Amino acid sequence: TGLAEDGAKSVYERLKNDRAPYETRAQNCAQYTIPSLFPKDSDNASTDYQTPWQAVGARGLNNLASKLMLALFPMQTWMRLTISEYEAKQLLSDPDGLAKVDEGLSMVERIIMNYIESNSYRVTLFEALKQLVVAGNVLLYLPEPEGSNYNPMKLYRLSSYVVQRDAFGNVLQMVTRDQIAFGALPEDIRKAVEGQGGEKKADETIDVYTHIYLDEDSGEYLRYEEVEGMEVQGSDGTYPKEACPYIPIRMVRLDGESYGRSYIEEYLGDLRSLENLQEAIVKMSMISSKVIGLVNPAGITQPRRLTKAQTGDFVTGRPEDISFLQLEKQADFTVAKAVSDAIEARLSFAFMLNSAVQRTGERVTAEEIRYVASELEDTLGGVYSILSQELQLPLVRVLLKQLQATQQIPELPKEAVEPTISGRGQDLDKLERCVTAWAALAPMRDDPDINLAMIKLRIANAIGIDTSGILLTEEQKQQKMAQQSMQMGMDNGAAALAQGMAAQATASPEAMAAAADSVGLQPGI
Amino acid sequence: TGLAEDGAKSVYERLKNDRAPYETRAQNCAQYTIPSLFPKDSDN
Repeated sequence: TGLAEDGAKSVYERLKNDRAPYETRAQNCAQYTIPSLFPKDSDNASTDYQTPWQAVGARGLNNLASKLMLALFPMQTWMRLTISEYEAKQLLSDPDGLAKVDEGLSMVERIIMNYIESNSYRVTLFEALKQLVVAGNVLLYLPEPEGSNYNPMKLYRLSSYVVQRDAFGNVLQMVTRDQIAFGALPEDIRKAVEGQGGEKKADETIDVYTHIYLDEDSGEYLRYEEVEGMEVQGSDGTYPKEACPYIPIRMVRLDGESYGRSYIEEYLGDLRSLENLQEAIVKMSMISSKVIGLVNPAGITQPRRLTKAQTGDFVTGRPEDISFLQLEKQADFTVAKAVSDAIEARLSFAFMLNSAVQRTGERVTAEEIRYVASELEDTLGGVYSILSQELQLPLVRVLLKQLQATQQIPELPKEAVEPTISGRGQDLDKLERCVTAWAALAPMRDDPDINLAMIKLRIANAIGIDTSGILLTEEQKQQKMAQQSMQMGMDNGAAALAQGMAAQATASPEAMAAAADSVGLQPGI
Repeated sequence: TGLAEDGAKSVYERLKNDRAPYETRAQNCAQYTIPSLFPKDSDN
């Protein structure tokens, strides 16, 4: 049908004239740091990428993309599923069932970490974080599993997608551009391309578009793929608003523009000035590198004898005729060096590398004083804080849906939500701290006055551990007092009759021969 | 049979003109680090 917005190949073309501000920023912004990261895409093989004269942008990007990956995504359990605790108390008989629910929530949070690591999501997120530094603005598509086989996720680094969003935060429509070759197309698309007509080469590429527009009269998204034809008839997906496999990530958020900025465009002016120094220092060393022999032409020394002489010949002439053209700028090389060492000093804090070689340095700064490296962690804490909303939560809310449909996860009952805690964490440390406070109460087990039954509740109240699996309740002890007794009942009892039977089993020796026959032993002993 | 793509000796020759960007990069790129690692292969 007409499908209320048309056409998807032209929605990409109307809004391709909106990437061109951000795209020509990133082509400039990758030129100074690392040119292989975001090409101009009027680029082929060959177009060799000249290294920038400065190597701080190449340094301070890998040292910032990895320190985001190490901080956003540690190897352990970076998400956790909080059940709403008061609504968990109502629907359940306390207290054993409550932690039994949290074992099912500890079940799921390990399966996702066994799903993320076993599908190389760590790879394509690190390729995402390098795009988020240089350009921002990457959407990565999480396809349906269709089995327990290998399932990566494809990203699109702003030269292959288009989104359009509001001045308000929500997304209106997305267009992604593939260039899948004809032999490599999926099976339903090859029926549509052949259904369009005309034979194709095995290696000819096809601009395959998607269109993920927000629906008329319903809050969910509609998603249809297309070719040069209208649709592909495997198209329509009813993606809900909160769970769509296409999520556009965003380095630093700015309203109400459609895309996001990047982090390293906020220092791209400063790299532009630091390369212009480092271009000049190197070129001053190249005039230096040339060795010109200035012969004083009012002198005696002809170098017709200086060249053709051997290892140690005696030659005519004065030494003060032969001087060499040397590069001047002794007091000028230090001006351009001390500024370039000051600009690298104030970019090395902007990026998360430590203060390092590029000074005298001269540390004596020792030894507990380098806890001010935590100032780099706090400055790092301001960097990804936007990104934990934009990437880190929608990547879980998609995987909580897609694993329900493929039955690789239990259907969690509509009430559990997740924070991206940088990981408990709070459940471990608050349990570990109240143990040591209760361990100080150990010499008070014989004190007749202190209510140790209450102090252990007060520390469990001061430290915010919950309660009610925390202490033995009213009944709960007559069972426990019996178990020490039933132990000593079974212990003294089994030691009684075994001494009781075997003493009288062998006395008046005819009974000893009768006792051995019951086991089946003949008269051996 | 015809095997739907032909011939394999010419698929190598059509696309040998696509290595020549990367190949002449690596011949330059090994020249500066260690020249024994990637020869020009007009080399004996």
